[PDB]
Amino acid sequence: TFNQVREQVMVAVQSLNPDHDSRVEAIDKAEKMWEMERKL
Amino acid sequence: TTALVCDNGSGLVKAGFAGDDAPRAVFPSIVGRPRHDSYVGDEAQSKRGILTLKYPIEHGIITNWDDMEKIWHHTFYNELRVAPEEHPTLLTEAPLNPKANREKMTQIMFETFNVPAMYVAIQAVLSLYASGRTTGIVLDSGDGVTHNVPIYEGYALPHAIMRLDLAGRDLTDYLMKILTERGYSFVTTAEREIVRDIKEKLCYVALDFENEMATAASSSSLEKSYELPDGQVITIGNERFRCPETLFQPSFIGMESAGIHETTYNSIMKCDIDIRKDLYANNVMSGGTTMYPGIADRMQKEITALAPSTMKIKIIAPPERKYSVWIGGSILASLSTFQQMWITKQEYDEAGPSIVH
Ligand SMILES: Nc1ncnc2c1ncn2[C@@H]1O[C@H](COP(=O)(O)OP(=O)(O)OP(=O)(O)O)[C@@H](O)[C@H]1O
Ligand SMILES: [Ca+2]
Repeated sequence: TFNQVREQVMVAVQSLNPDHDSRVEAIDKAEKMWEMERKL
Repeated sequence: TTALVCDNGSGLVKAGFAGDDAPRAVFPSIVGRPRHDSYVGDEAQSKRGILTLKYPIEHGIITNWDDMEKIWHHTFYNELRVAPEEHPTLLTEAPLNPKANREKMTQIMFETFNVPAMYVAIQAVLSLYASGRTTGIVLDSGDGVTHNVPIYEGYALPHAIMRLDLAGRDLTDYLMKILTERGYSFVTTAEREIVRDIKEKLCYVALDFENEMATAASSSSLEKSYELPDGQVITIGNERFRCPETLFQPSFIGMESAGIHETTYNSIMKCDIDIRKDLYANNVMSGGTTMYPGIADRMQKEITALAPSTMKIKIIAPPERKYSVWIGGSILASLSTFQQMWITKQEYDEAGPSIVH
């Protein structure tokens, strides 16, 4: 029953289409505000 | 209840929430501890004179299970600002991680932190999942170690896994070594963090090395000047690409080990001949050491040379590939099909740390 549940999770990542800029924009926003905690 | 995902790197710990497209907290995997209590991350490196620092993770493997316990403590309570008692956590392990470490990993999570449920996932595998795949070989090069991990239908092929003891530290160290003789003394731990910054902003890889070396020896079109805290601005010429060249030529720093383009080739050639084409056509790159501009097309050139001349060779290298391993974890945990793959605490008390395999 494990392999069954284990394939179901793989068809999910297989049927995934990565959105590279909703990522790269969320990366560049989080990076921007980390970089701001430099007051002194 | 939303989950937590924490990638434990040799150099930097990346952690956030399942569902987010980016990690929330990023800090060095460092624990400092005076003989009087004990500080984590950028706190610790701010005071190198009072403290003595120790990286609890060496080459992707956890070696210090007390300092690690406080890194995870610092992650939850300080950086993420969240009670781990009410959220499942997905941790990441290096490829070829001993079963001993895994059992310690779960033991600490449930007894020290009382996490309701958990799962460990191989770092390279999550990288592949991030690019929406279950088959393909992953070049995971980070701060401490570089791996070539062939993956097929979820599982990695351990016997085919190649590894190279060369990463961001070696590169930052060689950048110091080459800048030192052009005239410029970079030798102390303070001067290193700006050399590291030199590396991350002005370094690229060449497509043709000898050709680029000839271009620099004639003109300065590849010139780059820097600026040390202290107002000087500099010129770095061929150092820009001779630094990441060691990734393809370990010979530069006295290693007889093979370059990352050959270790990729070798790693595929040991896999089942069934799969080799799918590996060639799904070469995903992950980690922060892979963030040099032009490294995909250099890898593209070097693999097409080694591989069968007719073979399809595609090289995936997303712009977010620095946090690629984390995003894979963020994805996997949020997938509604995965919640039965969680290892609940109700089971750990019933079976023990041995349960996580
Ligand atoms: N644009 C960049 N160019 C080159 N190197 C970079 C860049 N950005 C970050 N790095 C370097 O990549 C390393 C950090 O990336 P990463 O998070 O993958 O390391 P890690 O996961 O902590 O270590 P490991 O993967 O070995 O366990 C550092 O050595 C960093 O200097
Ligand atoms: Ca890593």
